[PDB]
Amino acid sequence: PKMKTHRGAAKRVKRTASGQLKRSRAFTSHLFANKSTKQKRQLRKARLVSKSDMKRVKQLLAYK
Amino acid sequence: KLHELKPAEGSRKERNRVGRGVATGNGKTSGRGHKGQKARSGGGVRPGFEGGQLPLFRRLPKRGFTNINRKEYAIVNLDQLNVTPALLVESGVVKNEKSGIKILGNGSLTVKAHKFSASAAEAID
Amino acid sequence: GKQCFVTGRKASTGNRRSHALNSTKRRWNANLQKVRILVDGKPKKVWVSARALKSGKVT
Amino acid sequence: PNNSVLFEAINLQRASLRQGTHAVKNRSAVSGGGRKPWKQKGTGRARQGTIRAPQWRGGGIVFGPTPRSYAYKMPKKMRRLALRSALSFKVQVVDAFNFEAPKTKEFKNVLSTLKKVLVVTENEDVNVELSARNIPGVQVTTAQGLNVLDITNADSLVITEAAAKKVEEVL
RNA sequence: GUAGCGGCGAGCGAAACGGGAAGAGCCCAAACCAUGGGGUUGUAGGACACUCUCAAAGGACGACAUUAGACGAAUCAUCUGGAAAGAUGAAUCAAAGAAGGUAAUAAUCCUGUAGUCGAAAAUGUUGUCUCUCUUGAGUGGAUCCUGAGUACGACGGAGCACGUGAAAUUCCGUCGGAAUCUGGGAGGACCAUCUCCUAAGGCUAAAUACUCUCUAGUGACCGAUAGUGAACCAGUACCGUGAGGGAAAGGUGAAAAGCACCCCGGAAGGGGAGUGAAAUAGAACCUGAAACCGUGUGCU
RNA sequence: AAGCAGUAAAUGUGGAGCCGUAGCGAAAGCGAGUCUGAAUAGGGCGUUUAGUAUUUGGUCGUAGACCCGAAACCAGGUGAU
RNA sequence: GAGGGUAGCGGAGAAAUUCCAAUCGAACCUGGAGAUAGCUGGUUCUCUCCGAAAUAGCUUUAGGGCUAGCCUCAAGUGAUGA
RNA sequence: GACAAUGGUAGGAGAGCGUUCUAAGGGCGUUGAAGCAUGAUCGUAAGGACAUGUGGAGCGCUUAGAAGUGAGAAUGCCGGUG
RNA sequence: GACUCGGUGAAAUCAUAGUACCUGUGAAGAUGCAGGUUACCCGCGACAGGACGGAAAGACCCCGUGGAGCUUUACUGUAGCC
RNA sequence: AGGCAUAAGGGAGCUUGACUGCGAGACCUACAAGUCGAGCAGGGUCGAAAGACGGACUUAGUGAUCCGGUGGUUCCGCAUG
Repeated sequence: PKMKTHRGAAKRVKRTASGQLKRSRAFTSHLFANKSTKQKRQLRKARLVSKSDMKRVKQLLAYK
Repeated sequence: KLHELKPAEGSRKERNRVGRGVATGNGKTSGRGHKGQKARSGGGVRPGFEGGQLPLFRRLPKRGFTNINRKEYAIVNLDQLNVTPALLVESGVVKNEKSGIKILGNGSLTVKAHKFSASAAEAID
Repeated sequence: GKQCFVTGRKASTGNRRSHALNSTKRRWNANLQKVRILVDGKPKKVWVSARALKSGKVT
Repeated sequence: PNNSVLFEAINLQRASLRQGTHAVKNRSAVSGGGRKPWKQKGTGRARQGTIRAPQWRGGGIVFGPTPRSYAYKMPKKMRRLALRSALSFKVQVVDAFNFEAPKTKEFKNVLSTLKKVLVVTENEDVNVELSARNIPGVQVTTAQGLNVLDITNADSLVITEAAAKKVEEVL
């Protein structure tokens, strides 16, 4: 039994050339009249999965 | 010599063996602490579960698609070159032509290839 | 039990689905009906499916 | 010699030379069971599930033997270096053998004029293996079949003029 | 563990190319001809025209192996012993120093092994010859055939890695319903163009899965609460109306040489006397632990 | 790696395949840079420049998975002495 | 009394959840099956060094879990600690 | 040498003892092995010897390897016995 | 029946027991700790205050994101019927 | 509640900065989130100008993902178009 990947996390995050992951940003699908132009534009970027989340989930993406 | 064998100093270790006495340190509970869902044979919650709080990788939006016709190449720099694609394979450079040998421009210095970086096509001439 | 004397029309078994997709086993009978035909040993009456008695068998 | 590699060569070979045909029966395999003996609640006896559980006698082995292999591998280069180190420590060579008929006394004389001997020949001479397989402490083989356990088990090497050259060609 | 499929959750999860084991392809229905013959396909084949010549199935025919076996090398002496195979000496065999047994621990004591030989007969297979079979092949083409209630569509399902989805490719039930070589199909909806194939009939060994079962063997597999439930007359005592469940039970000694005779006793059981190397090895028989039960006695 | 040879052995052979020396972007695609962007303007991620194979130990995952222990559920039979 | 019949998603009931082999709000036996148990119980040798927590947040959560706080081992920076 | 440290539960790290088997080497043994009984013995512990009885035929020791590798607790299972 | 005598002869229970009272203390109701007071060693018949006496892993209460049976205009389904 | 008579309170003219791409640095913080922000480029409004302006005196007036809809677009579109 090969360890299976988490096929729902491969659709979300990628791996960079340091061993760390490149997630997208939440709160960006609807209800946009309830956010500042700053808060809407600040969310358009992307960020890295924090060290705590590299704790919970690091073997769920071992091939990715 | 077969009756005096010696593995290299530092290679082997004897395994840890729990649940045998209380002078080893891992005897009574065997390294599991007291009662709980994780002190039970059958493991804890599945990894990434997080307890009921919606986990991370189900709380972030999906992203992108994947192209069927992705043409990834074999990257050669101009330091590898200090020239058919085959000779570049039969020297020990391109151990697999994924799509084709593309020549890049990192390093210093004729070439048959399938593409070229800008720096490469400049610094080859 | 019953099946088309001429063709091989059996009954199948599938799932009666739902709107919640709650499936339950059902069958799919063949449109079998009695009729007299000249099995050349003698005129008998047997089951035939309405499909198989569509222009190609004599009664 | 490279003892760090020669140890692993010896250990690898003695591991590979095991059957592993040893088994045992757990709860699923022991005969009978599938019946709770008493009711769990009103008896006064401890609560049990079957008579073929581990704490009983006659039923159930918790873990143990299973029919499983023991061999493993290691890179080609380390294999070759272990063989080179074994021969290197032997160094730390006769002409061709001439035996028309397999006659063990002739071979015993040949070994006395020159008792863990490893007599290494060319491709195969089927009158020297026969002349020599009965003497206790002598092992015969060929240049294509040089073990490391064979070599390191030996107190001496008797390689022909041809086998020396064939192994110098190989390694 | 990729592509994908997934209340896109839990999870499910291919395939082609590539490398290898093994490796053969064939007979029909139709046209046409006189139940039979002819014909079997895609750089189109057959008919028709010339020319040019598993695959059908019954039977005999010497070698190999399987089912009993034969041969099979080479050691004697002292010390202990109850008994030598041991320790101490001298010697031989080895295509044989695997293993077991023998009064102890055996290459040379036995049964064997290395190796060579062996089949009245029965059986399986490989071999030849017999035997049955047997017309091969190109070129042209007006025209005549190439699997129909089939392909396919709608509806409801199943299956494809694929949850009805934009679901291709396959099947099932129900209705409708095609063309015939510039014909039909596929290339993940669909159309065009290209490329590749020819459905709706049938048959095929090997490479592969497994173990009742026979023979030969190995084991850093168990050694009587283990290993099979069953080393023992075990699926048995026993339990149940029944389906069905299910145990405990091995060891004297090298050899029964298994205690003749005497005494107590109703016998059992003893005490002598003998066997024995040992009887506190006396069939409740190798050692014979602990709990437990006693008798005696030093200090209290 | 499978396979073939090999004593159920080493081991020989077997370069299909895998990891690595290049990253960035959803992608086309560029490439020591790249993406966002009108603009390296700024900023994110890169330019560390040694990895790789086998194995010892720790730990995790799929298998019952540290052992014992339910009330229950389903399928196939046996029961009206 | 004898011989028969009805069988468990069932059968019989002058009706009590009453009976169906000393067992019935759904028999018994074998299989799925080592069901599952966030629950109780148990978890076998010695020494040496270090040595907690009983808190925050979220939780179909409240005797469970996940990240952070507090412990340990390795490497490093390097005075940044008191 | 001098100084400093050495309570410890969950837990982290290190060093070890002992059992069965395997390879190699080297040994003991019917002039008595394993085992069992006793003992006033050596080691910091797990433990290791030695001597005498009993016993009757197999066992250590060094170095590695592999584990069905250590029991006082489970209203644990089987036997014996209070 | 019990009681004494001859015969036979269990059982639940059981950490080891050389098993006193009081006033305290204690996980807040002590044979076993403290401080005092009392008691020469062994039986036999009897009583029933304590041993939180014995059997029955509390039928009460609560908790399992545990079961089962029943109800209904709870949800989704279904045999059947039109 | 904290500030405000710099007015942050009142009145009048003019307009749309209730902008596009961003962002050194910092606070808060288990994570996801949340808050502030000089300065830079494109375009402007007010003002004679310096300048101010990326909503409201400050702090509530909000809801992950998945899925569906709509508007664009540079991307992909399973032999090719």
